[PDB]
Amino acid sequence: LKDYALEKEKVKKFLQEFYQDKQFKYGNQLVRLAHREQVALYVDLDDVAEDDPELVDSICENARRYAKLFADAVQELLPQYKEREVVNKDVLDVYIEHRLMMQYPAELMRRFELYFQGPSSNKPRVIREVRADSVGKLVTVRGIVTRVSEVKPKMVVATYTCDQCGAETYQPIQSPTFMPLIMCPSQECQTNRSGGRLYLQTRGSRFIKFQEMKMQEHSDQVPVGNIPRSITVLVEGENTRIAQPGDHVSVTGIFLPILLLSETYLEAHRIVKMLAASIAPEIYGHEDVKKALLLLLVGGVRGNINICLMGDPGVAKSQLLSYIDRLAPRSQYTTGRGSSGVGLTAAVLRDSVSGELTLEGGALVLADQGVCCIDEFDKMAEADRTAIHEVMEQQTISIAKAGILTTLNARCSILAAANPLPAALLSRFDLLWLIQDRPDRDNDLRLAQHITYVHQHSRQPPSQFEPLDMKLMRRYIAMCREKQPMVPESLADYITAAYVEMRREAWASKDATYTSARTLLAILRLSTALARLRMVDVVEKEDVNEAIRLMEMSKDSL
Amino acid sequence: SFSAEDIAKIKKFSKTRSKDIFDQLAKSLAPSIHGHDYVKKAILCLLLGGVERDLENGSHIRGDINILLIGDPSVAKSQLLRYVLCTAPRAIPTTGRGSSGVGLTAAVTTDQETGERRLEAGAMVLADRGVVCIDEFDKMSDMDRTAIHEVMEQGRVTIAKAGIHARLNARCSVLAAANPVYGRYDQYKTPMENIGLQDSLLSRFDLLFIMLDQMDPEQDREISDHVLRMHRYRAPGEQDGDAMTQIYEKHDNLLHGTKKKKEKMVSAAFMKKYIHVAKIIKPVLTQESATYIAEEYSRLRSQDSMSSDTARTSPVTARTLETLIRLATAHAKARMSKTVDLQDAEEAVELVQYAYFKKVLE
DNA sequence: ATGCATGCATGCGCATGCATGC
DNA sequence: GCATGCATGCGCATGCATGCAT
Ligand SMILES: Nc1ncnc2c1ncn2[C@@H]1O[C@H](COP(=O)(O)OP(=O)(O)O)[C@@H](O)[C@H]1O
Ligand SMILES: Nc1ncnc2c1ncn2[C@@H]1O[C@H](COP(=O)(O)OP(=O)(O)O)[C@@H](O)[C@H]1O
Ligand SMILES: [Mg+2]
Ligand SMILES: [Mg+2]
Ligand SMILES: [Zn+2]
Repeated sequence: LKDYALEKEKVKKFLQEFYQDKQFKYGNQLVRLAHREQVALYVDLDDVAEDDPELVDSICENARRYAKLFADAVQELLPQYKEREVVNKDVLDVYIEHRLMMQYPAELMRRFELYFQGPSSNKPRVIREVRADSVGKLVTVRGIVTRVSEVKPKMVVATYTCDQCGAETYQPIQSPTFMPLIMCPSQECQTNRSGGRLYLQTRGSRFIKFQEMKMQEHSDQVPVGNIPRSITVLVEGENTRIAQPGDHVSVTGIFLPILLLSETYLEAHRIVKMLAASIAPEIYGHEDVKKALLLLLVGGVRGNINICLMGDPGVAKSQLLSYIDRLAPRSQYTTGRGSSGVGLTAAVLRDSVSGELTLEGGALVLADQGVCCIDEFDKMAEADRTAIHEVMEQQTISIAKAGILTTLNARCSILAAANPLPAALLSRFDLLWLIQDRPDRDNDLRLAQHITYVHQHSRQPPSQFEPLDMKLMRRYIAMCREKQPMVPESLADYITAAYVEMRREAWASKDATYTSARTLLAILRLSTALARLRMVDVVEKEDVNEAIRLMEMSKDSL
Repeated sequence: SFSAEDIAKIKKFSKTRSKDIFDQLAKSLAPSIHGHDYVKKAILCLLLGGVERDLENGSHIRGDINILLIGDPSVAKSQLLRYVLCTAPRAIPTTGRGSSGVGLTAAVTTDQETGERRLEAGAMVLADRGVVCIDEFDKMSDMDRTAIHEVMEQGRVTIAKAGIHARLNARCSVLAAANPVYGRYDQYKTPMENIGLQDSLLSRFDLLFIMLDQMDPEQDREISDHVLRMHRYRAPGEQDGDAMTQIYEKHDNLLHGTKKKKEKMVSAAFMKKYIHVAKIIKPVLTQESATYIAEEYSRLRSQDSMSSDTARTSPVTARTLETLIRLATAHAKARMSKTVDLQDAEEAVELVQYAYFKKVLE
């Protein structure tokens, strides 16, 4: 056992004597918190490591008590750093000022939240390995979010007004369900024995945002022959609206039970998210098949792009799709009928909190403003193909069935892989790439040497131009996507001609050709993407020439 | 479902036999089945397996092998499948129409108790790092083959139903047994007509074997001798007419024969222990074998102008090079070593030569 | 001390999705 | 190319058992 007063004093002096970062960060944070210019404060346990490390272990063992102690210490320290009144004060601030002008619960007057960030020395755990030994401790978990609930208010402190007196009664809430009061415990009513009845007030009461979310284990950490396990996380305060379904997240929190069996849950404190044509250096050749993927990732200025690759088996189309899925920030990958029907579009499901029905989207909905990858496209069902066509042409999905009447926005770019032409793919897709294989001794020897080098050294063969990591590519793409070039008026007189003659050539080759305004739109989109790659405000001729060359190369694949 | 002092026996046997280890293990695979040495070698390679490789970019390279056997009836294919089922630690039999795509692949069921959606594992999901045997493979529907394609390619299963989505590991190996479309293998017709399967499915398979019931009098005499010797056998310690660990097995007058006294078969338990120890080992490829394998792959691809009158059972793609490397790695695992040698690649090359080409009779 | 709301099957009615047979 | 057989989720009401808040 140990007295909490000494540790409270230690926390108070720590919050005031951490200049070793040169600006006094905590002084500024307290000033902003006192002037209502900041509503959240995070404490680093790595910062506490400079002080006595016993506090770190104590916090890791009894996190809630020390969180309350930190909150109390910050509340006591706030008056010292105050300099001025609130510039713009809201309804709650008006109530606080009026109450101070005229005991009150500490959380009622409090208007800030405190959270702990896990130490870097603390190794993250696994959802499967958190058990009774970790109950009440501070843990860090890495996982994937699958379900998120809507934001709703939750009571913190309830305020009651009496029928025959101006006294206000305050009731803290520490349970999922609470019993409202009836009689007035005020001293005036107690003396007079009037027996007045209390009435709840929504304005005086304090509310906080509340959210539910679910997390699952990564497929890498699953043991042999097992199935990933799920955990439930509660979100409150400013941490709300951070996590979204389909994201890989890391959450630091506390493991607590619910009432001799009990059910466990997690309370979140910190949630965090986890030439340039060098896509998949592991694959030899396909030099002209990689710039198209880069342009697809960059996108146009609707400016979406859809790409389909048809090829004989064994040319490794799937690896390119997997690399594209891994590289893109928001991406989804589909293999076939394992995610057909309900896997796409959306479905109606019960709520965890409200107890009513809400709509949860599929792969296409999750991939909104991202890139979707489809493998074995020819094997998909008719309904899925119609939905994909609707997404490609209209960018919205329309659902009208029993209990569902919705229009979902899906602004996603589709990359598809297929085996061996039907007119639908040519008329709908912007770019089709047909990959054919033929035996050549020199090319076979080169490919075999590259494959053997990859298998032996576990790394692609070195060359004059070294490739780049995924983080640098992502940052470069993010920087490139910022700008929006414009097509000059004069170049029209060029581009139109470049179109017309082309169609004339297509009219000469009556065997099998397809041209329309869609080809011109695709050329314009590719030219705009190429101009964006150069950060130029005005599209140049070289971008148009490169786009025309790429389109011709796509067309010349028989 | 390990001993202590058998490590000395394993070390002595390895350091003594070296090269003969693989031949002896292949020979003693199944005494009850006569002949089919290449099939036994391929089964031993499946038991040993390849090496899984993971790289910095997160790319995955398959390390499992797949073999498909096609032939006339009564050539002991189901017996081999049953023996593999008995010997393999995680072996699962799934016939053609016995299980559908929902049974082979994990599914999603909505729990009525809590309102949530849970995943129920399929047949292939349970058999992680194991063997799945499929008899009557021809009777299987196309959709099941499409579902199995993902597992055969990357050994993973992607599932998604609104509110839940997951990817499960399916790193397994497959044995398949199928019958010809005409019931019996027609000698005159090309293998493409007899097999009657799409090119992608055959390409995703690693090895194709064709077995024929040639009615040669000497072969028939030997087969009858072996079959009746096995049938006349009775276990020692059991009274006649009743109703119902050394490295080398004790010689038997009926199970082995008087002529076979010069050689001995390896015991089942010692074989299992040695297979496990070999599977533990992680070999490394050398530079000498890489150029040889590449040149032989180029020769195999250019053999289209040197095929003579013989036909090819399966198309030659980039996966054939990986199959060569995987078979070489398995043969290197067969004998406890550290590096890949020339004979190691030569054995795999011989296996590919035997498997890939067949003569056509007029 | 007593009557009632709830947990746990089970029938009812329905729509929806997957397979196939003419 | 489509209607139907065979699961399966959805939403609901109804009946049998029991456990205790007013
Ligand atoms: N150009 C290439 N360079 C390197 N490896 C290749 C190449 N083409 C094919 N491969 C190899 O062949 C295998 C093809 O398998 P997969 O990607 O499933 O083919 P597909 O995607 O066409 O079905 C891959 O594992 C890959 O390592
Ligand atoms: N080479 C052989 N040596 C010993 N027995 C054999 C051989 N070939 C066939 N047999 C016998 O004939 C039977 C063949 O049945 P089965 O293995 O079901 O044939 P398949 O698998 O080709 O349908 C087996 O019971 C086996 O005992
Ligand atoms: Mg593929
Ligand atoms: Mg059989
Ligand atoms: Zn009162």
